[PDB]
Amino acid sequence: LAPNDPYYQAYQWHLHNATGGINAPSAWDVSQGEGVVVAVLDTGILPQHPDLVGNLLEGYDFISDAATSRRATNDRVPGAQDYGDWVENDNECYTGSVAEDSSWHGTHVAGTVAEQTNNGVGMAGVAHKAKVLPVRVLGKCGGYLSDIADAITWASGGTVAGVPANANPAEVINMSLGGSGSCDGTYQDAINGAISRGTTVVVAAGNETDNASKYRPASCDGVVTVGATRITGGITYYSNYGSRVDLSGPGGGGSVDGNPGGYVWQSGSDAATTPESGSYSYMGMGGTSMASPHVAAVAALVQSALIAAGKDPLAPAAMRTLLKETARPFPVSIPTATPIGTGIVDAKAALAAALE
Ligand SMILES: [Ca+2]
Repeated sequence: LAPNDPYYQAYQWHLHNATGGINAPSAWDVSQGEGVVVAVLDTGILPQHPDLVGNLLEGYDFISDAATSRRATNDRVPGAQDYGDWVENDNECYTGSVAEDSSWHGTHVAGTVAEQTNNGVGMAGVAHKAKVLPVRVLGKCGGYLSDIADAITWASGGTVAGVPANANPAEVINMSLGGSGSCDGTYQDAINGAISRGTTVVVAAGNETDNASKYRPASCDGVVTVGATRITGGITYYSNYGSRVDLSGPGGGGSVDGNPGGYVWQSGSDAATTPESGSYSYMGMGGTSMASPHVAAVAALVQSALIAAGKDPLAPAAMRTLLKETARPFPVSIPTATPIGTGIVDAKAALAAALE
């Protein structure tokens, strides 16, 4: 499928480039992810972005701190509106932190997952007939481990005190987020719960040019940890690495690869603070945060295709094994000491093997 989105051909090398892309055109001839729910645990969403409407569920906001959420109270609330994660001043988040504008990170990641495609508007997305369940866990200066753990439980169909039962349990969780520290009990138990309910958990390896074993949730057991490659098919300068990394997706190499080829392109906003300070746009961002949703959406294409053929969905372990075994070996040598998994996720090869 060669969709008609105006910016797809020029910008979206991560979808269609022969060395650095995920082989999406051919995969789309087989599945678009219809009938699957991918939970995006992230900064929230711009629910009325014109290139996302139609593919979103209401979701929920698990941030339990008014200063972080920019809401009126410390309560968790329905919906996942991103209020903006900007920070006005240096050193507000930690020593040497630098002031920055709102990211709309969650809207970009949700775009990779399920941006409306072949609709004559903006960009394409990978599992563009799936639905995104936006679960807001990150705001000003990031988020809280206990919030993120409860979001994992709820997203995957588990019960959380004080939140109404999730009517839309997710077959796939994407966590484009990370922090220092090896995986603890709280994270691990929530992840184990999600796995026990059949949910595949896909996480970003992290951007510290360091061993993924030292960060969470990258280092958790049972998850798919995703490194980042460039348009060239080689490791990015920032990607974490190590034996915990299962495979990679296109994260964008940054300035070395120029514009557009250094960045992943999706729905976003140019707003610097609140949503109202700017307007809907398409933004280029680089990171393992951009690689992870490519792999999460391929998981959604596979589950969709199985369901469509009256076959059983894969269990989480089988899903990880499949994504690894079908990854495209890297077209540039990866150094021995910085392994980033078996290859770049290959949407078509994953579908072909699942449907054999
Ligand atoms: Ca579009």
